Amino acid sequence: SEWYYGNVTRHQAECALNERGVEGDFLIRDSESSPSDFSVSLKASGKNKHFKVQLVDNVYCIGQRRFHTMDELVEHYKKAPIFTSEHGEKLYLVRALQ
Amino acid sequence: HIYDEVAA
Repeated sequence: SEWYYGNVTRHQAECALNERGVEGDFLIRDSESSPSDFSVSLKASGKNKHFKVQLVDNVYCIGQRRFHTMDELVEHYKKAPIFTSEHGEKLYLVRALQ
Repeated sequence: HIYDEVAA
């Protein structure tokens, strides 16, 4: 669970990603927007990205995809893009922020 | 806070 940073805020995540991260580095943190949920924060060129993960009945929901555990979700997005740009750029989770 | 759209 090297990627789980706990209750770090969105701002703290932005700073940490920019100070210590390279593109593809990411963290999972508690959501500041809803109590039992999470955010995936990803270092990306120009502007970092934040994705919602909603925990419902022990299932981790992101977009229209569902995962048994946060680990499964994270591993999925190392192998399938978590974001795709208009110019064909596919962004993947690569590594927990160090 | 605004969140980014996850890729399908």
